[PDB]
Amino acid sequence: AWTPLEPKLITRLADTVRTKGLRSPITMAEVEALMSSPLLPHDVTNLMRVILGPAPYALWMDAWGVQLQTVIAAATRDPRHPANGQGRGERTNLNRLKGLADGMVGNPQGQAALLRPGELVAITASALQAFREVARLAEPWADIMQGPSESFVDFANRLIKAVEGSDLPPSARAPVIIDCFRQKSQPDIQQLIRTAPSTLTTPGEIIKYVLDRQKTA
Amino acid sequence: PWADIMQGPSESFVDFANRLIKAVEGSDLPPSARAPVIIDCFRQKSQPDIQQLIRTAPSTLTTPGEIIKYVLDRQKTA
Amino acid sequence: AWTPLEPKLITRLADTVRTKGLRSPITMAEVEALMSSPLLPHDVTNLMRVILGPAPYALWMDAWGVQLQTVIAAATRDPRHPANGQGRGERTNLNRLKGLADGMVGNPQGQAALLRPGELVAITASALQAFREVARLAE
Amino acid sequence: AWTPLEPKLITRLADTVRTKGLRSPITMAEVEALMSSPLLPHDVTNLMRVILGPAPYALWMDAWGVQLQTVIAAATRDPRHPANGQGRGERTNLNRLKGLADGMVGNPQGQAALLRPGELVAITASALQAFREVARLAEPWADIMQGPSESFVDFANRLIKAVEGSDLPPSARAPVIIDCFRQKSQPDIQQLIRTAPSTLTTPGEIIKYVLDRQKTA
Amino acid sequence: PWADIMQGPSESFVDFANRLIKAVEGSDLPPSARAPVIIDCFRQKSQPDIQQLIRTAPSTLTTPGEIIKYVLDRQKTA
Amino acid sequence: AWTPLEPKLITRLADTVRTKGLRSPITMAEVEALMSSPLLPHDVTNLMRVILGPAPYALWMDAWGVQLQTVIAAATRDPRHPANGQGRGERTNLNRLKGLADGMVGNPQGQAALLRPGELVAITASALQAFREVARLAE
Amino acid sequence: AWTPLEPKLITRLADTVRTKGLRSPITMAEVEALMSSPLLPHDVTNLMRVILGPAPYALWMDAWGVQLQTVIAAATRDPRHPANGQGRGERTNLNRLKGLADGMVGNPQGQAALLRPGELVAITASALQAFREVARLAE
Amino acid sequence: PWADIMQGPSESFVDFANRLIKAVEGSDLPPSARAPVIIDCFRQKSQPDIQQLIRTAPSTLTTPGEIIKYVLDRQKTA
Amino acid sequence: PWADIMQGPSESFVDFANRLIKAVEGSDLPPSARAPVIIDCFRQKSQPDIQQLIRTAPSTLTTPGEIIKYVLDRQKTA
Amino acid sequence: AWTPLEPKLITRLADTVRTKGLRSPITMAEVEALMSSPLLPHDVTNLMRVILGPAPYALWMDAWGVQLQTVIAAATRDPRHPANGQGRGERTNLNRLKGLADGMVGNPQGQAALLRPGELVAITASALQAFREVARLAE
Repeated sequence: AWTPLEPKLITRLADTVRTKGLRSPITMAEVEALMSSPLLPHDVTNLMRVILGPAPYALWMDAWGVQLQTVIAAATRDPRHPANGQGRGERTNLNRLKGLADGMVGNPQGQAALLRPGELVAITASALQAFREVARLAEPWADIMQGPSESFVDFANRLIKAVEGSDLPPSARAPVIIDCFRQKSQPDIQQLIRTAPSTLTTPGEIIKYVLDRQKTA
Repeated sequence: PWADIMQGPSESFVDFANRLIKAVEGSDLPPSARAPVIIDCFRQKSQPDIQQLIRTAPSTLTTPGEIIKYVLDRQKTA
Repeated sequence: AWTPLEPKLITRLADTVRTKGLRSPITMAEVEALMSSPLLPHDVTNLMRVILGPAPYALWMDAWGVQLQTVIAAATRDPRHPANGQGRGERTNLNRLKGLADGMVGNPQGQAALLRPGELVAITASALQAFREVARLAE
Repeated sequence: AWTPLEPKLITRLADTVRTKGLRSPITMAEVEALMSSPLLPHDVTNLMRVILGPAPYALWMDAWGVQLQTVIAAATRDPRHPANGQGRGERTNLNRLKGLADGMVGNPQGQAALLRPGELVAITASALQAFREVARLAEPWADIMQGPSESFVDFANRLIKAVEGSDLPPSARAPVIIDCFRQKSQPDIQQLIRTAPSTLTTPGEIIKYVLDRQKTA
Repeated sequence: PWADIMQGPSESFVDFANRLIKAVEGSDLPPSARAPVIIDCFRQKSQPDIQQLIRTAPSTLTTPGEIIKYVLDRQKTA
Repeated sequence: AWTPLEPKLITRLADTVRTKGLRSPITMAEVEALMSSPLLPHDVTNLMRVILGPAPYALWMDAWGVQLQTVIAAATRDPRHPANGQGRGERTNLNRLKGLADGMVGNPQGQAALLRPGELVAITASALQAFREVARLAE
Repeated sequence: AWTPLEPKLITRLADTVRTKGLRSPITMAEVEALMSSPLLPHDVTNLMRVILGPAPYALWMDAWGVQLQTVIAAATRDPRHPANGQGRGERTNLNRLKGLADGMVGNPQGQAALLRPGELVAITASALQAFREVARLAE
Repeated sequence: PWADIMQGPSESFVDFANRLIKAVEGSDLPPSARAPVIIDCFRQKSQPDIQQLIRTAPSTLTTPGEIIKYVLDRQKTA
Repeated sequence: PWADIMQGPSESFVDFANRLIKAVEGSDLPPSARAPVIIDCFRQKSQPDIQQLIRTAPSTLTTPGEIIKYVLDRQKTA
Repeated sequence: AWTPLEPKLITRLADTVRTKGLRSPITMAEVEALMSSPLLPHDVTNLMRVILGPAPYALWMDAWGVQLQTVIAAATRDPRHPANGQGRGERTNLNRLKGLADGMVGNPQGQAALLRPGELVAITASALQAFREVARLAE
């Protein structure tokens, strides 16, 4: 049986997106919260219709379609998908994922009837990744300098934000953050990091060391 | 009225796109005529800097979302 | 069955951390409040992702790992840990504590399935101590 | 039968290292040339003794030992090493790799007698990697800017050199080079790359595009 | 003479293109050598503002008509 | 059996490229000279690594890949390629042309073992055309 | 048998284009009038050479080529084109449409001999659409 | 003579290390006494900036190569 | 009174350390509270040059003797 | 039975340290003289408290602890230490060396009761080496 999401939660989430934006960590946390139970295509579609403006909604429809197509390629590449079945008669078409299949168009009850839980979780993960893409797209790390009057934790926050919310691969963020701590972060902290008797091999360790030995002023 | 919407000299592009898509979808057009109208309004409105930016697109943009993404990528930061 | 924490409480706690800071006694009391029931690694990880900024979150990940490693050393020093079992097949690896073990990565339901209550309370106490360390370090 | 390397080639390589340095691509090519046939520990040891100074030679001995230890760990992790055998009596100890085993100390003929070809190629690859490490160590990418009067190919050469000869993982060099082309490379070329009707997803493609559409001056 | 044609400081681009195409097609060149010559004369004549405008073309222009269209689109209105 | 090119000739060619440039007819003649015998992917790759700077080397890798792809399209368009065989089991993949196939990665001896002479001459002609393109592009 | 268009009509049409412009409805009506019978590539090419200036003629050649390419794509998408035949030996190449095929280059008589009526009407419609595009573009 | 080698005020550290290792290895010392002597000469020669740099080493350096690497990492670029 | 002891502008560091340790050990504090107090008084007294010298210690100093040794090593000779 | 050192000798040694310094060979000879019989931790501690100033005394406490720790590492590396015994129940902890063990804190009589002669000579040699280190460090 299908139960709709509360319009109160949806209104609060819409106002959160309206004030904080699409990319704030609080907004992504709220979306993850409302993305907890596996949603039917109807639910996610209406949710994005309400919380997103028209142009971000178009972008999100595009990105969701692309991610679902990648999922269906992986599904035809492995007959053991939690959305698939063992025989060929359970293969999942994009009409069934986007809610366009027979007995599902516009009807959430029938949708909830025919859909699999693996189908639901795959749709949900696809929608979350698409939301992340559109949020990163709607709104430069190598131009970030620590201002003469700025503290170090603010500079580290800004730099880690801009590096993690960028187009780098996940395996290239830590070395870039370290080498940006070393070359940015005006020459007092540069020399403080340079003359480190220990070898610092993690942004957290560098931050801890600098916070310990920083010039109180 | 959708056909009277222009991108202001100081207005950003996402605000203009929001306003235009709102006015086009909340109008008397058939559902199958909204995307072409939105595209052709992006091309003829949206003051001549973005007009030339869309004109000189090495790829063919056939969707309002794709046009918005392209313009947001290559827009003149100011 | 896993139940998420209210985003309203999380938003209020995030604004508390934003205005009062990390070290105020009211903030530590609020964290102790939201640290009442034993949380799964997913819950604590997302909570610290939301309430803490990027750099304090990195520091907190480091400190949480160190405290969990101390816990696992004490666990291999005593086979009667409430996270351990009697036989060697119940020994708890750090992949199971950090939520990285098999059947747990990204899935909170499976996490809640395989985890022990002693595991949960140890993870929770470790996260609280790590939060205290990072708060004392940030300012 | 052991044949020594020509002292003429060794003298030419030593003078190459003396004039060009340790890190020049011509020097690494020459080392790869003299590292073509599998060398015995005696050969590589004397070669590095002659071409390298005292302090780089100490560093190289350290690095060679570390790399050989990694090799021996991989060897005890796989009994099918081309240096190992099938039974336990053919397991290769570090005394046999460094030439310290019985019947090998100071004698290159006996060395060549008892050593395996897999042993020789493993020693050689280890020595090459150690040379690379020491060369990278003996002599910052995020501080590189394109000067007001500098051409773009010189800036690209300098940047790619500093990025590839750094501590980044191999899978993080291309995105960093691209994002440094975009944020460095003074605002004329910045706007030239920004207004690219096509999406450039490779440093070579960016270089080609900029060289085509650059302002001749 | 086609190789002596320059775009004057005050002359528009369509007049320069007309004059150049006229002088190139009404000359002693083979028919298969007119288009490359017209293109390379657009690129080297046509005073440095339009020279840089053609140089920084994100697309590759391989026809005099395409070059004329591009320049007419992105020209500095004055 | 694989024999490397002389580092003396390579050093002289590198200094020629350094003083005369990439596009001089003397430089192209010298490259044609050192491009006389069919080279293995290892040889051409190291040669271009040594004689070319970093950015021209990136451009040359791109151009070489494109030309090899054109060659492989012509090869799938004609089963009588001197690199191909008569049956389908001798069809030449780009991993075998770029030296990335199995038994070839980093090993020039195995490379010389498995490669065909038609493969070698096709790789060599492709590399020469790519060098010409990059030289025309750099200046 | 090929019959040329009257130079009197062509002179009147050229003066019409000279005074009224390319986009006036009277000019388009006159072009439709002189575009009544299916013309051979020679006829349309010379007509546009005479009535259009040099730069509009270049633009028109471009547009005509593009429209003919769209026509040939539709033709390879449907073997029942009035320019095509049933077998593969009657497929119409762009050299035959632009008048560049064998036995047609510069000779209008041979052109009229080998061309199909469907070919002629397709060429004519393509030229008319190209003229419309160039007229909309010039002013 | 190894015991008379000092790092000049303008000399770099790699040149000083080269000269010192040369003079120590080409001397009358036993082979088992060269490394400790090289280390203790790095510590007492090598003008007081590098002396303090080696003194305040959070790790214990027990090899001339390790000392050279540490000093090259944390040296005052000038 | 130990909590009123400051390092004078012209006073050396060993004299200040002697005076401070004397006043702290000859006071009413418990024996288990003297070392932390001496350390935290070294850190907050001992005028800002030595304060920054102790602050930027790559190693963690957990004893008055270790702090004294470190400061005596890296002190500004004047 | 514990017998204290003469305050006259201690006063003379303190004045020697005051006039000649810590590093003079006469001062080291005098210390070796008063370091002849194996002293209990109480004796050496009070002796260094009296003859050394506050800062040298702190340095000496540090150095003495480090040297005693090296001694205890050598002791756990060899069960035949003259301070150790044969069974594991005679292993000597640092609380017993520094005089901090049970029945020894502040009481020299009980100290002399429970301590071994090997313990005493090890403590004495450690204290002498620590004095040498501090003397070399102070000036």
